[PDB]
Amino acid sequence: RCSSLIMLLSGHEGEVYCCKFHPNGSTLASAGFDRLILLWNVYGDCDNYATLKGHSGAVMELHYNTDGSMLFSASTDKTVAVWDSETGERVKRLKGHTSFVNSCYPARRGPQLVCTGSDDGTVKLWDIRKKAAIQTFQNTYQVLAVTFNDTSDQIISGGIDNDIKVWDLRQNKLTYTMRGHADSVTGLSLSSEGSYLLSNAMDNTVRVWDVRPFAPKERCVKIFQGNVHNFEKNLLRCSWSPDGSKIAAGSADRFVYVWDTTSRRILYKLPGHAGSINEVAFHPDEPIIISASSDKRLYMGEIQ
Amino acid sequence: MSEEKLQEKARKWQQLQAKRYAEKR
Repeated sequence: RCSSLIMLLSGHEGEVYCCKFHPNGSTLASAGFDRLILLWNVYGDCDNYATLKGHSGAVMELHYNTDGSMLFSASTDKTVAVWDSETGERVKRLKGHTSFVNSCYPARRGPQLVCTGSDDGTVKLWDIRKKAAIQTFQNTYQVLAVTFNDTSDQIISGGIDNDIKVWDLRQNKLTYTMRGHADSVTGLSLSSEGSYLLSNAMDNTVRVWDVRPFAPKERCVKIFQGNVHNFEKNLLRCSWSPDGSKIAAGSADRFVYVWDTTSRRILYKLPGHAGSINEVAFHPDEPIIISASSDKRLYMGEIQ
Repeated sequence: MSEEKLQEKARKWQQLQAKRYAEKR
């Protein structure tokens, strides 16, 4: 067993584009095509204790700060909503993007900054007390996944420009371009220790880069196969294990993929889903995996 | 990649998300 809780989560009315664990590990957030975030309990009978309405379009990216009280939600319409998790009312809207917002990310260490990316190309940063766009990094093409580093002083935007592009918050320029992908980069996730960063793209390959000031001049250290991207062209997301040992990239062939970081082999190829798997997440404390896919269902499960 | 195969690649994706996440779908 090695946990406290394969039990299924049904109740999503359409696709689930993003699933995230609360960092305390007792509650759960999942959202997608429903314009409707569902808050589950991780243990117990896995009920749906709270619901978040306030998106006029589908929810592209759910995200939790390490505080875990406020939930960040990049939606399809033009907006990124900021919610609270206990009583569940949207404390803020963030309305500066002119197209479909594909991504958001919490700044967890310092001030609460929400770096977002959208289909216009603008990568916009969002302090919640400003109610405005702080800095807009103008990428010429669409960005599908954005994330901070551990320092929250750089933004790491992956998009359809075949390159992962990092922007410095003080230099306000693109510093270097992680080239080596052959299609649109859909999912970026960064470790709890913050040195390494996962990359999913429609070249049906997964990369690990090392976003760190110590530069090895070719940051593509680890290349993973097995993944596939299909005609549906979703935003196939990613996650890291909290011990940093396992990566998980969502795939288009209904199989929950979990690799080993060191071994570079597929540890887990899990069945059960029926559609393209958008986001697959990791529990903070115990080795539990939820997986979100287009089959309107979630699969919790003890990996170890 | 190229430039025209990164502008047509954006045109095919703008005309993908503009209709897939259209507010009538």
